[PDB]
Amino acid sequence: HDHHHDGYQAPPEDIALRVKALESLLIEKGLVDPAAMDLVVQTYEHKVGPRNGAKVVAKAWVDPAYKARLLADGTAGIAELGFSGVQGEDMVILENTPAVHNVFVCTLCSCYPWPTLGLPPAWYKAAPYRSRMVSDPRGVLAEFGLVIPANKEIRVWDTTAELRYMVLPERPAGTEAYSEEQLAELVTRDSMIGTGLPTQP
Amino acid sequence: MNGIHDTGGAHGYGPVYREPNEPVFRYDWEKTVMSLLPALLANGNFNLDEFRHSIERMGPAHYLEGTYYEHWLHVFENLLVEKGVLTATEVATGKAASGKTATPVLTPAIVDGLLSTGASAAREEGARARFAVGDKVRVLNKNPVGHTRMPRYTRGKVGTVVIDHGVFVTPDTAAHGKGEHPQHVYTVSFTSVELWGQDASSPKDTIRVDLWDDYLEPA
Ligand SMILES: [Co+3]
Repeated sequence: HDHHHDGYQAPPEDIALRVKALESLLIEKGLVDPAAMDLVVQTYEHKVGPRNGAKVVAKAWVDPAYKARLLADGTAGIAELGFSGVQGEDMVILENTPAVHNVFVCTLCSCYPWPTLGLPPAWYKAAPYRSRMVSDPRGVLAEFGLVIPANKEIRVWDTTAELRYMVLPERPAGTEAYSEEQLAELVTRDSMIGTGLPTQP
Repeated sequence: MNGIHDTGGAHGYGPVYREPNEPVFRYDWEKTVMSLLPALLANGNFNLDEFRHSIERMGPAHYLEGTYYEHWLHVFENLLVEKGVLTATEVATGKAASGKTATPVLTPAIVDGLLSTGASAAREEGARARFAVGDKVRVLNKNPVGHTRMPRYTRGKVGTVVIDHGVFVTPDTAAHGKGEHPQHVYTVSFTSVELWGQDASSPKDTIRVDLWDDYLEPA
């Protein structure tokens, strides 16, 4: 009953040494610059994450003109807030509605919109989620505590190409006149993948 | 490639376990492995299609047992040898053959600009679109041993073009030194019943997949 293939299994005992050995090699040959690599790590550890997508969502909730721009051109839309780049070059925003619930997956690997959500969590990239999301989305969402009404369509989007998807979740009731910042606080990572809903006040 | 990575529709992988408050990096070695990718892509040591297909070719058990960044580590240790950037000896020993014989392309001064810009796979010109939104199309039954982005679960199945995204590089050729052969990519919508049959389906649900023009034929 250990973790085996869910993404959270224990790595090999010697993995850190293996990693160091390769790193020393690549630095010795002059293939990589350690100082630049630290900047990449800092970028994904501290600067890029789901707080970015949350701002995008909050703005769309309060500004119908922005929402329309965002739905017409996802890349240009997220760029209005200064988000862009690697693994988000061609963005498509998926609007949830009373009729449609959107959720995305990469069945073939791990593709995910880094500029607005940061690096994916381990579960998103592992076999259980990837295998089952396209065949039994309701069963998977239920494991997250999310039960979609039987009469609501679920659209699962498989990220098999170089388009990247982000879900624009539905604004919760009870949030009249909330500032963008207060709205943003309700917007979870899960709500932008489609595996959850925004926090209800 | 009909390998273990093509997971859609598979049974037996179990519950979606999720760690509460998961950090971006769970181990320090993951930081190193992750940051290597942009560094090596910047050098032009391999492209992303080649990177994906290197992972696809790792052993099936190795793929299942290894945590995510172990997949990446596999590519660095193997694809760099196949490309002739490193030797198998260098990799095994961890010792370079002959000093700093290269200069890093990814330097501190360009990290931010490079990460903020990325590299779109969109291209200006390519094969003309054969399909329009609303068209019924069938995914061709193909079974290449090399790299492809038509999942096994879609092959032979009938769906509806719902978006034409424009022209993109074709991974099937770009991963194998055969050029970009740019063509249109469409989002295709399949019903649950069409993919999984009457018993395993729900009447409301649909699955959208992004497929290249020549993966398809008129239904
Ligand atoms: Co992927």
